Amino acid sequence: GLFGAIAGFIENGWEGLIDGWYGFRHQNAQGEGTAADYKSTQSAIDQITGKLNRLIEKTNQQFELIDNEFTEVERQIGNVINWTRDSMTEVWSYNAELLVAMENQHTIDLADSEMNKLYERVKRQLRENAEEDGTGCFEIFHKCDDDCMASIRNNTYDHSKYREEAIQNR
Amino acid sequence: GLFGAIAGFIENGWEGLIDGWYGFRHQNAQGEGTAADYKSTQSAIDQITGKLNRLIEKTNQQFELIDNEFTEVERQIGNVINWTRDSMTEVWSYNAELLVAMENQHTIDLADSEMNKLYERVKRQLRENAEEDGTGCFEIFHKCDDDCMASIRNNTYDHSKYREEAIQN
Amino acid sequence: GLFGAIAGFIENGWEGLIDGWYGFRHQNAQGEGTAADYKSTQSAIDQITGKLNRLIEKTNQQFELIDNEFTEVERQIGNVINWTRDSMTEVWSYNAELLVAMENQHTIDLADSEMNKLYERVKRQLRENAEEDGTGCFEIFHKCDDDCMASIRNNTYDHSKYREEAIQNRI
Amino acid sequence: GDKICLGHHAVSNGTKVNTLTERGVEVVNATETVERTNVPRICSKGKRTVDLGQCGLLGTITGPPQCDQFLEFSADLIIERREGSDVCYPGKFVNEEALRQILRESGGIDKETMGFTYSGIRTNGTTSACRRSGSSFYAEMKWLLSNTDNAAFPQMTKSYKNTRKDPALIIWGIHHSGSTTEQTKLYGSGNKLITVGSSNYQQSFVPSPGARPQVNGQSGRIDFHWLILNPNDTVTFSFNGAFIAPDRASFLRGKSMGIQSEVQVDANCEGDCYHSGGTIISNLPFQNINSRAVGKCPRYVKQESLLLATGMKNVPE
Amino acid sequence: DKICLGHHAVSNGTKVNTLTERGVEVVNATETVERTNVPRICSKGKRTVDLGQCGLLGTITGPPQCDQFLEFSADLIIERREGSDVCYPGKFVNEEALRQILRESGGIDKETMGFTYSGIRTNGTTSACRRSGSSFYAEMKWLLSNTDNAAFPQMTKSYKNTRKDPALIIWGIHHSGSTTEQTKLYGSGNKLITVGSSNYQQSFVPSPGARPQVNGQSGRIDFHWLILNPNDTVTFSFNGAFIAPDRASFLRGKSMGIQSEVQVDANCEGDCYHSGGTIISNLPFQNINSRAVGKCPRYVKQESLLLATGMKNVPE
Amino acid sequence: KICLGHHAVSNGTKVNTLTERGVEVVNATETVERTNVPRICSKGKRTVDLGQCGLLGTITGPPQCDQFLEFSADLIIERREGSDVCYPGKFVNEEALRQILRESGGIDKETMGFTYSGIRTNGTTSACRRSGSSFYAEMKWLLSNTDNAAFPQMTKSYKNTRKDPALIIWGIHHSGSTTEQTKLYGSGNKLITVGSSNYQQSFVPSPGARPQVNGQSGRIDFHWLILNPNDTVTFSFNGAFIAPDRASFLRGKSMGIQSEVQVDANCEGDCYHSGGTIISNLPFQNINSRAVGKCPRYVKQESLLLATGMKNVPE
Ligand SMILES: CC(=O)N[C@@H]1[C@@H](O)[C@H](O[C@@H]2O[C@H](CO)[C@H](O)[C@H](O[C@]3(C(=O)O)C[C@H](O)[C@@H](NC(C)=O)[C@H]([C@H](O)[C@H](O)CO)O3)[C@H]2O)[C@@H](CO)O[C@H]1O
Ligand SMILES: CC(=O)N[C@@H]1[C@@H](O)[C@H](O[C@@H]2O[C@H](CO)[C@H](O)[C@H](O[C@]3(C(=O)O)C[C@H](O)[C@@H](NC(C)=O)[C@H]([C@H](O)[C@H](O)CO)O3)[C@H]2O)[C@@H](CO)O[C@H]1O
Ligand SMILES: CC(=O)N[C@@H]1[C@@H](O)[C@H](O[C@@H]2O[C@H](CO)[C@H](O)[C@H](O[C@]3(C(=O)O)C[C@H](O)[C@@H](NC(C)=O)[C@H]([C@H](O)[C@H](O)CO)O3)[C@H]2O)[C@@H](CO)O[C@H]1O
Ligand SMILES: *[C@@H]1O[C@H](CO)[C@@H](O[C@@H]2O[C@H](CO)[C@@H](O)[C@H](O)[C@H]2NC(C)=O)[C@H](O)[C@H]1NC(C)=O
Ligand SMILES: *[C@@H]1O[C@H](CO)[C@@H](O)[C@H](O)[C@H]1NC(C)=O
Ligand SMILES: *[C@@H]1O[C@H](CO)[C@@H](O)[C@H](O)[C@H]1NC(C)=O
Ligand SMILES: *[C@@H]1O[C@H](CO)[C@@H](O)[C@H](O)[C@H]1NC(C)=O
Ligand SMILES: *[C@@H]1O[C@H](CO)[C@@H](O)[C@H](O)[C@H]1NC(C)=O
Ligand SMILES: *[C@@H]1O[C@H](CO)[C@@H](O)[C@H](O)[C@H]1NC(C)=O
Ligand SMILES: *[C@@H]1O[C@H](CO)[C@@H](O)[C@H](O)[C@H]1NC(C)=O
Ligand SMILES: *[C@@H]1O[C@H](CO)[C@@H](O)[C@H](O)[C@H]1NC(C)=O
Ligand SMILES: *[C@@H]1O[C@H](CO)[C@@H](O)[C@H](O)[C@H]1NC(C)=O
Ligand SMILES: *[C@@H]1O[C@H](CO)[C@@H](O)[C@H](O)[C@H]1NC(C)=O
Ligand SMILES: *[C@@H]1O[C@H](CO)[C@@H](O)[C@H](O)[C@H]1NC(C)=O
Ligand SMILES: *[C@H]1O[C@H](CO)[C@@H](O)[C@H](O)[C@H]1NC(C)=O
Repeated sequence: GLFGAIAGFIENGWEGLIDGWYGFRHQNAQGEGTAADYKSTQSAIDQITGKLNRLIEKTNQQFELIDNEFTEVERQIGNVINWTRDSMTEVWSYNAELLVAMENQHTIDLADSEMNKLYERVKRQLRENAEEDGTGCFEIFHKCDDDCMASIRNNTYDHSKYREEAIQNR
Repeated sequence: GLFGAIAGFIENGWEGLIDGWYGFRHQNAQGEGTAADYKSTQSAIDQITGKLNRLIEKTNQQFELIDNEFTEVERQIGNVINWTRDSMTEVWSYNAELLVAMENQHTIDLADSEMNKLYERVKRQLRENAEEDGTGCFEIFHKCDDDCMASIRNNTYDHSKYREEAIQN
Repeated sequence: GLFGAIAGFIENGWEGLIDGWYGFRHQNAQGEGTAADYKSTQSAIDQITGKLNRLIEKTNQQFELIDNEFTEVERQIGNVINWTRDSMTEVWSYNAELLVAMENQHTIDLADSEMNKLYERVKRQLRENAEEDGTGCFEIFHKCDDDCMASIRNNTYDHSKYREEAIQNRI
Repeated sequence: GDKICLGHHAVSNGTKVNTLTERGVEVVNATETVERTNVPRICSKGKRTVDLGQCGLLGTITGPPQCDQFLEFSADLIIERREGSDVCYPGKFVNEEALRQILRESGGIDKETMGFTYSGIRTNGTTSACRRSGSSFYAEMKWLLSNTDNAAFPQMTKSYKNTRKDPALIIWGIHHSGSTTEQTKLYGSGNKLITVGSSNYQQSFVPSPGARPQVNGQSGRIDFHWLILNPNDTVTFSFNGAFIAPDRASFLRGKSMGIQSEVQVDANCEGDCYHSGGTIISNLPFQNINSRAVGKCPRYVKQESLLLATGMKNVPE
Repeated sequence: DKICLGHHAVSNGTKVNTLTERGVEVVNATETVERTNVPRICSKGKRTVDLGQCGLLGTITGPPQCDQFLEFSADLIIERREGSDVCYPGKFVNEEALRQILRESGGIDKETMGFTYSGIRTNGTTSACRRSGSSFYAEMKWLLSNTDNAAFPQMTKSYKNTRKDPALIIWGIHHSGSTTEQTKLYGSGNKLITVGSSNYQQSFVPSPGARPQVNGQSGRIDFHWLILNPNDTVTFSFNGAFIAPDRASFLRGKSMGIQSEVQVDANCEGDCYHSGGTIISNLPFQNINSRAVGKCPRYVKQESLLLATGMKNVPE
Repeated sequence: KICLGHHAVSNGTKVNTLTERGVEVVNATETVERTNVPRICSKGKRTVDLGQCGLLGTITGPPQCDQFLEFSADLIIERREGSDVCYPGKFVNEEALRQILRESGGIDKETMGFTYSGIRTNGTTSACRRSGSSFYAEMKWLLSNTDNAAFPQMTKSYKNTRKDPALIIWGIHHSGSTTEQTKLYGSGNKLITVGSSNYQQSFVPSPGARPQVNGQSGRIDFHWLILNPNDTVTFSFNGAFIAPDRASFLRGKSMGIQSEVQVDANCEGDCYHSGGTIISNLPFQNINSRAVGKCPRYVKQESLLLATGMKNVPE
């Protein structure tokens, strides 16, 4: 919600995109196609895995009984131990719920951001040969074939190669 | 100031905008107008309320005296209880001040972001029929009446229905 | 990482930019130049100093021995004291490492954002007289001299002055 | 041409918060996070309350005159006063604070006879220290004596089995006479002893007769000792004098909180967080009123104020 | 005509919480709080000693239950609810401390104290410690007078820890069942027992007198203890009612102790234990038992806390 | 063409983030103090290094502590060779007492105004050497008039008429034999009781055979209590009683530490531990988990770097 792409100006997601997180769907003269973007997907996944590795962490710290379940310790020190234990339980529960809320906020935004980074890179690619319609599409102002699409994807599309035509259509 | 809108390229805010957080002010042939955007306002407010609901929270956790104000407990265990309590006070104070700084940093940026989301949605709407002057305004390159303004607002402005006039500029 | 400028569409940084964090490097008719932007640099620096001032902080809180290194306290209360101290060490270590990871994530993204704020301000400045090539450059579509550069920098470049020339230069 | 312009609101005076990055940055609206406001009363509405006043909490177990109206109470909330007093005849409870701590969360107390009966001894020993229309004694206890001054107290064994589903609180007393001959006059000559056993409890007690100052006009001392008796387990008392026998055992009723206060009760306001100087009513996560509050409380912090921003960064001209 | 970019989604996502919204649906999420218990002590690769009928303190003094435990080694020590410290009725003074030490001992190694005795009985016994006839605590000696009524001598036994490590030292005070039970055992007269080192000074008087019988004995033996430092020396002086140590105990290394109600399993592997088994998990927190011990996830109130592992989920 | 861009350096430093380990940034700075100063930085603090004198010593007054019976301090340093005692014995409940004394701000002595009739007052021991047997400087060993004679049933009382709580000490003498006792205080079962409004306790001597420490088989054991403004201690007794001559009032505020290093009046710190001072502004520290004072929070980690520059990208 922070970068305004996912659930923003893109209307929704593609349940039929099984092979990645972010992708291209095109329409042109030859037909219609759907193929995912690897580098932006890998980028997000890599950050989420980075999180997990930090959190699915093992504390190497050993604690011992100060306590006795079978014969009860003298009551006074008993009650101090409990009050402390309960005190730590309050801290850790607060910590846990905070860390998780904050991480999630960040993960969600992380994802919004990558989408919006993909978009803006393509927009940059196409220079003056297309237009932002405003639902996460680029209306191309020149006939562009299925090898023209695959040149956009893997970032090779040479703009001035069709520049004159499209600028004329505009 | 993370998205560079509020206190960024927008110069400042409108004290005379009582009915919302984000809004449109226009100038055209018929006259000048000021009217707020509901959906982006509601959006921010909804997030800030979301925070409040999480933080104005009640701990259901009961604690009892381990202590005694009227006759003092034996001094040794006395001092242990105090050192622990003081230890929790350090933690909670650190926690409180952190949560608050961070929340605020996030609230502030949250707001910057929504502004900058409104802007860019309009810019998208207008396609090629206007220009970013760069203080949070769109110079329209065609005469556009007070029903043309209200068509931008509630997101209907059809671009190609004025494309030609404007483009020749 | 988050705004996609630094290590993003800008390819890398300039080791030969000693006098600031963000800056302009130009090429035109007269020659090539490199000069830093003060206001965006100052802005970042100011936020990082803001952090430091908050964190390099002194706790005014006094703690005393409850313990004894020379003759050991009775063992039972001994073990309670240790278990609590060890408990606090767990919290503080967790806190410390968290604060640091988070701060850094934020600092890094802070810097990305300021770059991307500079870029977009210039892009706004130049209106229709230039084009995003997409590596953090603006190809100018009109001859523009070394006083035209310094007019962009300190934010004065008047667009409609060279607009007619540049627009038909694009067409 | 014409123009359209978007923008955001502002106000002429905003309020300063802190962020990760700047101190005192002005935003549009902000709200407090640390409770500073006290209610100088014990907000007791809808809680079963017992304000002990002159009666000390341990009082309720043994039963000096000041606690007669408290021998069998029920409570959700129990309030000790600074003028509470455990004791009529000068003496102390051994291991008192634990005992208090148990009593505070007892939910109140229910007494049951222990069904002790006695033969060939006095049972009705009294003192002018426990005044009740003449010398009286601890209402729950019995001062066991010899039959006549000087006579040899017999070697006795009283035992008691907690046949209830819940743990019993059991109390006894050791009498420390004011002189060696004060002792021998009461319980006969000879070295005295008292032992008390169960399955988790083994301990013996010798009286220490001898000269003390008078408190309430008595040089003797009676010291109380106690234990939790488990369902089905059995206390045995064996003794040959200087023994203050329990008549009733005490069963805890349920759950309660205990507090110590110096303020009036108020059955009209409602709170769960208490301290000697009243009630903290608040939803706020933290509080700067009293670090020793008890109950369900906001977390105590050092700071007097921590403002949370509830609007955007604020910009005038 | 047009190229469009976009992101994936799924028909059922899972709800997480954020800073800003409750129950926001994301594509994939994962649990952070361990709720699954293993109802066994996962002991694989650990030297284990399950004490069963023997109480931990028993391993020091040596009632019959503990004969097989007088000198063990362990990484992990398991107390049972039916463990028992004592044959002849009595208690350890300051017991829980002692237990805490013993639990992390890494086990125990006994050494003689090299006490020898002259003009007294050494071989006192009780039908309370049954071992084919009356026996006694295996590590102790009941020191007696030579004949009923005779006067026990004013004795002094001392012992110097000449090892590199602290010694655990134990003795006993016998509280007879009557004043004459006492005088019959150790002679008439006021008895006393003192025990000193460089960090220890304390004296003990027996309290002979009428008690109920436990295991058919009215007497009581109560155990006292102390850590003797490398090179320091215990002295015992006494004139009766004294249960003398024969061996001192040295701790071996390091171990953890736990109390449990479940079977051992040398086939699973964990470091986080509680009376009803092992918590096996990588997750940072756990909602199983707030008194787990070992190397554990941090215990929390919440039953579940989901961490988002995917993007905002947005269906058709 | 005009182009914008950001700086970089050829070697940056690795930090951790929420999302990646060892990501290189341009400049970073340390957060965990690792540097110790092997001295007690005492500059501008009223300092009392107790050396041979044990903190509890200052209350009763063996020879080691003569120069410490009445000190003032902001900072109090116990040494490993400090020693509470001349005549062999112990303080009961010692650590509490230490804890009080450590934050006392020092001590001020006042007479208790006890005077005695028909008994000896001047009992001494070769265990407290001061050019001949002496005794604890603050105490009096109360004796019978002649060997064997019957010590009288006495009552000394004392009312704290100052604004502040009084620290009160007494002693029980455990003779080396039953006859050692009866020789000193007469035959018969002895008793000592001590009361106030928050204090009730009695004491019986345990005469009998012990090893000699400092050539004495007896033991004197010290007991203590805080007397509240306006309240009154009463001592009643018939022997085996070591009477206080002076009471002790606490002066103000101090910290106490235990140390093995020299004092240094030239450096300045508020965070101490037996092997010196931790001087630092950094939030956390990895030097000693038992530091006391105003300290950085102790942590497990040796280093935690905080990024002070941007993501660094070299050519
Ligand atoms: C020295 C002298 O002549 N003094 C007299 C004395 O006769 C008497 O004072 C009595 O003193 C005795 C102890 O010496 C008790 O203190 C008496 O008080 C009571 C009490 O109320 O507690 C009477 C009570 O019935 C007793 N109850 C018993 C024995 O079960 C108690 C009890 O013995 C003690 O509390 C045990 O410690 O004692 C008190 O009257 C008076 C007139 O008789 O005048 C003095 O000067
Ligand atoms: C009143 C009567 O006649 N009762 C008889 C009695 O003769 C006897 O019971 C004996 O009672 C004695 C003390 O009264 C002990 O309890 C005997 O048990 C032992 C024990 O096993 O511990 C024997 C043991 O060898 C003794 N060890 C010693 C003396 O060093 C101990 C020991 O003294 C006590 O434990 C110390 O408190 O006592 C017990 O047999 C029997 C027949 O002999 O029948 C009664 O009815
Ligand atoms: C067996 C024999 O005859 N040995 C003699 C012995 O008489 C004496 O040594 C004395 O032994 C006594 C105890 O038996 C004390 O230990 C003496 O030391 C002092 C001390 O300095 O503390 C003398 C001191 O003046 C006494 N002060 C009093 C009584 O107030 C104390 C005190 O009584 C005890 O410390 C209390 O327990 O004792 C010690 O000199 C000498 C002959 O003179 O030589 C032995 O061989
Ligand atoms: C335990 O040992 C004692 C003391 O050594 C034995 O006492 C006997 O002492 C007499 C002299 O009065 C000797 O003739 C004997 O040698 C000793 N007994 C024996 C069996 O040899 C005592 O009898 C022993 N008791 C037991 C049950 O073994
Ligand atoms: C404290 O620990 C647990 C509650 O977590 C309880 O079973 C135990 O009895 C308590 N101890 C005391 C002294 O209340
Ligand atoms: C502990 O702290 C309280 C105030 O928080 C104080 O009044 C009390 O006296 C202290 N107890 C001891 C033993 O210092
Ligand atoms: C507690 O910890 C310290 C060091 O952290 C250790 O030296 C001390 O002996 C421990 N105390 C007990 C009673 O185990
Ligand atoms: C200011 O903040 C409070 C707390 O959230 C809120 O209730 C109130 O609506 C706010 N005031 C205005 C005018 O928005
Ligand atoms: C108390 O009981 C005794 C013994 O049964 C009896 O003789 C005596 O009269 C009673 N004393 C009083 C004051 O009732
Ligand atoms: C305890 O044991 C006795 C056996 O005598 C039995 O009657 C009683 O029901 C048992 N009570 C409980 C609570 O188990
Ligand atoms: C869902 O999350 C888990 C935990 O990270 C992960 O292992 C798994 O790959 C995810 N599932 C899918 C289908 O991607
Ligand atoms: C140990 O202590 C003695 C004093 O008893 C000391 O003189 C000596 O140096 C040490 N001896 C050994 C063997 O460690
Ligand atoms: C690196 O960081 C520290 C702390 O912010 C700072 O004092 C110093 O100026 C920085 N060093 C360089 C070379 O920029
Ligand atoms: C101590 O006092 C006594 C009795 O008052 C006196 O007779 C004696 O000489 C004094 N002893 C010394 C050694 O001064
Ligand atoms: C306390 O009460 C006593 C009564 O004897 C009085 O003399 C004294 O002045 C009072 N002191 C204070 C500090 O109130």
